[PDB]
Amino acid sequence: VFHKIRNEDLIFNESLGQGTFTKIFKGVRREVGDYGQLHETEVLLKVLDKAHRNYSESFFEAASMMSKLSHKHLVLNYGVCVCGDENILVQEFVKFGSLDTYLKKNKNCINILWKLEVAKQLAWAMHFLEENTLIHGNVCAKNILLIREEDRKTGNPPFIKLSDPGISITVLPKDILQERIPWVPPECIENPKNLNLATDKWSFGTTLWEICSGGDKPLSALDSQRKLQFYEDRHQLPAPKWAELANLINNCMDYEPDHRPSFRAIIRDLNSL
Ligand SMILES: C=CC(=O)N[C@H]1CC[C@H](c2ccc(F)c(C(=O)n3nc(Nc4ccc(S(N)(=O)=O)cc4)nc3N)c2F)CC1
Repeated sequence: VFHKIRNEDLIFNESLGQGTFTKIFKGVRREVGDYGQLHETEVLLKVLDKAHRNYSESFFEAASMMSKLSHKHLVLNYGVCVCGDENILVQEFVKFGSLDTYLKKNKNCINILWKLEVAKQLAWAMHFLEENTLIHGNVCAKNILLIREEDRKTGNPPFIKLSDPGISITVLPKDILQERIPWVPPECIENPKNLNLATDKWSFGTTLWEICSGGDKPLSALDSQRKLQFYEDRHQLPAPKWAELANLINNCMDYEPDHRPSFRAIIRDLNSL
């Protein structure tokens, strides 16, 4: 169950770009808050076309399932507005945006402990999802949102949240799945119905590679045909520039899904670094 938000209470201010068959906007929600105060809340609006009915159902099913969980590292959805010709997810606006963009804009001037802190937080979110037997299916650095920057005076680390899952790879066109190599694991390129909790362990490895590579995209030089051949020849990503997490990345990106470590074990490994 998603809280319903009246169309009249949503103002669209900025058109920010596109996700996978979504249009993204910054806006404001006029709402009655705690103690009955009228608030104008910055919101991020994910807009789906109603005509793409199967995409929409997958998208909002995923959003709702995960929003039934409350967790400090999972993005907050405020509700939905389906009172248009479009279905709108109304989400918290995370001030510092996507982690890959953030790393690029800061020219990768962040230390290894910052990266490990973010990795630990993402792993904590993924362990929570794993304990709930809930597959995310779209773990990547762009879906890691930075709530706050490190504060060296207070000793407070960066703090992240993981985005909603979006449309499932079980319904997306094959060409999209291939473009998402190497986040989409090899068994899912073989058959998108092989989606499993193990999927997210593989994608977590790819995401760690991104975090350690300053927001570079792995295999960016390879077109889809060559990405498919990269999996065919069972190749691994190059060791990232910060190589401290190279071993963990390879252990997560195991071509045998059953051999990928649990998030409890991933957290232990991160703790020991
Ligand atoms: C046209 C160029 C282009 O690629 N645009 C991209 C398109 C994909 C967008 C995206 C990706 C993944 C996400 F998880 C979110 C998301 O869920 N987000 N992002 C935010 N915060 C935020 C968003 C945008 C900016 S921005 N544009 O002003 O720099 C600053 C802060 N808050 C929440 N909840 C999201 F919006 C980001 C802009």
